[PDB]
Amino acid sequence: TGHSYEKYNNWETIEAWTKQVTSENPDLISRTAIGTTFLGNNIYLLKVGKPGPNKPAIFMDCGFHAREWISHAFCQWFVREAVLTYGYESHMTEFLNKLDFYVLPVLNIDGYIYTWTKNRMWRKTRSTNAGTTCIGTDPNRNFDAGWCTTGASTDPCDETYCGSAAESEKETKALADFIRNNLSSIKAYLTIHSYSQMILYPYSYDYKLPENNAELNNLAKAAVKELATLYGTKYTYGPGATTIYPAAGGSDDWAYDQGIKYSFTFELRDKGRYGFILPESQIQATCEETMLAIKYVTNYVLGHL
Ligand SMILES: N=C(N)Nc1ccc(Cl)c([C@@H](CS)C(=O)O)c1
Ligand SMILES: [Zn+2]
Repeated sequence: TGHSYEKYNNWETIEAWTKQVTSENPDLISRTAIGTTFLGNNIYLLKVGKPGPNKPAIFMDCGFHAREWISHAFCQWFVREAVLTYGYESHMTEFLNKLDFYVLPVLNIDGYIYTWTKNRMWRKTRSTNAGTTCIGTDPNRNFDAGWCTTGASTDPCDETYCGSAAESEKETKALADFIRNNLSSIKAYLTIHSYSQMILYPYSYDYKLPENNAELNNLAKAAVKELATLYGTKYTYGPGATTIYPAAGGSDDWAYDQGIKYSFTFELRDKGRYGFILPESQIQATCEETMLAIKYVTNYVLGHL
């Protein structure tokens, strides 16, 4: 149960960590719960930044999908990085002074616990579905963005099940609610996933392109270029629909349609050699290079407020 930044941590440890890291940095972090999961776990949210009046914000979540362990690891890495370098590294110092980072460590807590106890490859939530033994909804197919029109299954037995309705899951309803309640400050939305090594932006529910797609393409291009500087890791980027494939009900498209102009889905290491079972030996190299892209994007957004 002891926490480590170079190891995958179970929920009990991550929860204890959210409490301790907040206790150790009261001037930089405040913890809050934005909802409760289907099984009663608390969906924590860390507000990282120097407190001040009416600051803009960047929202970043991890752990949408249970099996994507590197995602959960990154949110934790990001927070230590933030508090450890504030006051010493100019860029991070300026970010924390000017804006707040809303870090959601693990969204799909129930599914994450399940990967630790019964099925390492679980993806969905763990809610029950009427008229069947099949469990869970794909949280990334449960948002009100062309809900369940494509790339999503209507069968609860499938891994991409869209749900009984948009925001049917307490997790996604809690996330949508928080965001809806803070639209005035949230300038960018970053949702962390694995694996594939990619940076995607809207849209996925449709082949139509976002108004600022050229700006988003330049941004994604610059960010993957910055990420490659550390270890040479190659990322690709583009609109979801054409780069990956059409998939409705994603949070990146939803957030964008709420007015959040900078919205990205990150696909972390690797390309498939280890896939979802990325070795703990790769946690630091992955989080470090990923830090470069996130910080690049943060500086861009700040310069365009
Ligand atoms: N709205 C979307 N479908 N966004 C989106 C973009 C790229 C990728 Cl890789 C995904 C994956 C993440 S596992 C997924 O949820 O299937 C979703
Ligand atoms: Zn995912």
